[PDB]
Order: sequence, then structure tokens, then C-alpha cells
Amino acid sequence: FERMENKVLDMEATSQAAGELAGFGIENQFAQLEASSGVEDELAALKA
Amino acid sequence: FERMENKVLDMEATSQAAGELAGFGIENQFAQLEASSGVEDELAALKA
Amino acid sequence: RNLAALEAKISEAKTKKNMLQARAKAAKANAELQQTLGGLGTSSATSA
Amino acid sequence: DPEKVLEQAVIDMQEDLVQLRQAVARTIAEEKRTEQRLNQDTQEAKKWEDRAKLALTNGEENLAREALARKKSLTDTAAAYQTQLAQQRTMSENLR
Amino acid sequence: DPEKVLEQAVIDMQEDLVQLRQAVARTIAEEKRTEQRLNQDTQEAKKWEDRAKLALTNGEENLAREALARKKSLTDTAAAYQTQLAQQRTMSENLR
Repeated sequence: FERMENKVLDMEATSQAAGELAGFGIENQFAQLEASSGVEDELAALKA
Repeated sequence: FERMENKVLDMEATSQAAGELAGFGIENQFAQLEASSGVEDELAALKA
Repeated sequence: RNLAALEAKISEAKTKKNMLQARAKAAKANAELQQTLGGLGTSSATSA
Repeated sequence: DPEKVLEQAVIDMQEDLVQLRQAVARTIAEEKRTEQRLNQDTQEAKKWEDRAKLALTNGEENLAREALARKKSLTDTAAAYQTQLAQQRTMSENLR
Repeated sequence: DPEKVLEQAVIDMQEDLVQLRQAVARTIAEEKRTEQRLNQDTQEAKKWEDRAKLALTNGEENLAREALARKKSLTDTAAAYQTQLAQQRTMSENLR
């Protein structure tokens, strides 16, 4: 169980490496995606 | 009979070694076990 | 009483480790899925 | 040539989607099992609770308390499995 | 010729960026571990605190104080690890 537990920490360490690099300018494009999402909500209000 | 008697003392000496090491923090967990035992007794009173 | 207590140790010790091992294996499997989703390589076509 | 590289990357994408489907399907299998496991476990405590009710009928408080011991063990497992099921559900949606 | 030197320096730059990525990734791994380490440690003090609560039930003040001894040891480690985690976070951003 200790042996497997170390592997879990390795995955968490990999998650740390995976998570830290995740940050990119793409986050700005998500705001555009959410901005476009409001359009359908605005159109949804038009349907209402 | 003397020969066997010495072996008995060896077992008692082993018991001394076995008994002395028996002490551990697990004794505290027994109090929890007995504490949980009271719950069923309390529930037993509820049934009564 | 020693046998009764010993049986409890064996049952819980066996089952707890197995489920721990199973979930631990599940944990890495989920982590691999997330890593692979980020590790998609079709973006290499930009060179073409 | 970019033509070949772009085509190859497209071909690679075909492999990746299949694997994630398998991972999701694996996730579906895991959540189902714990759901199955936790469901029956919750009942076993009721069964042993009934064994106590027999004890409640006459005498064997020990059996009643013993039944509680199984009850306490089972409910803890259900909570642990319930916690585990939450992780799979979150992970399942993440992959989805 | 400057052409070759300029090209070679460009080629060298390709190596350097990869190494810093590895260093960052190493930094990510280190911070994750201490995060994992400190998180569980904080709980262990609670667990031993519970062992004291058993002592609080009846008698064994020694066990309660003993439990505090583990509590004191663990919290100090968490503070030290918390301090260590701060250094990695600062260092990580520096490299970033």
C-alpha cells in the first residue's frame, strides 16, 4: 500500500506539472466563447 | 520431568517477552471499542 | 477470542487494501485520461 | 511536406477519440459497480439491524450491540464508497 | 562568419528553452508533493487529537498529552512545509 501510495504522489506531481503548464492565452478565447454564449441567451430572451 | 520443567520455564520466559511487548497505543482504541459498545447498550435501553 | 479478533483483522486488512489498490489504480487511470486529452498531437499538422 | 504531417495528425486524432471513449466506458463501469456495491451494503446494515430486533425480543444485548458493530462498519464503507462515487462522477464529466 | 554563429546561437536557444521547461516541470512536481504532504499531515494531528478525545472519555491524560505531542510535532512540520511551499511558488514564478 505504501508502494502504491508513492505512485499516487507521482500522479499528483504529474498533475502539478500538467496543471501549471495549462495556463495559456486560450483563456481569453473562452471569454469570447462565453460572450457568444450570451448571444443565444439574448436570443433565448427574444424567444421569451 | 526436570528436563520438561526447564522447557516450561522457557515458555514462561517467552511469555514474559511476549507480555512485556504487548503494551501499545492500541489500548486506547479498545476504549473506543468499549465506547462504541455502550452505544448498543444505549440503543438496548431504547429498545427497552 | 484471539481467533475471533484475528478473523476481523484479516477480513478488514484484506478488503481495505484491495479497494485502496482498486481506487488507486482507478485514480491513475483517470489521470492518464486527462493527460492524454491534453497530449493530443494532431496540432503537429501546422508544419504541413 | 505539411500535407502528409497534417494528414497524419488527422489520422492520429482518430486513435485518440477511441481511447477516450474506452476510458469513459471504463469510468461508466466503475461508477456502476460502486453504485451496485453501496446499494446492497446499505441494506446489510438493515439486515443486521433486524438481527438486533431478534435480540431486542429477549436477552442477547450482546447480539444487538454486535449487530450495531456490523451496522457501524457498513455505514462507514457506504460513506467511503459514496465519497468514491463522487470522484468518479466528477472525473466522468471531466472526460466527457 | 556571423551567419553560422548567429544560426548556431539560434540552435542553442532551442536547447535552453527545453531545459527550463523541465526545470519548471520539476518545480511543479516538487510543489505538488509538499502540497500532498502538508495536506495529509494537517489531518494526522486531528486523528491523534481524536485519540485524546478517547482519553478525554476516561482516565488516560497521558494519552491525551501524548496525542498533543504528535499534534505539536505535526503542526510544526506543516508550518515548515508551508514555508517550503512558499519558496517553490516564488521560485516557480521566477522561472516562469
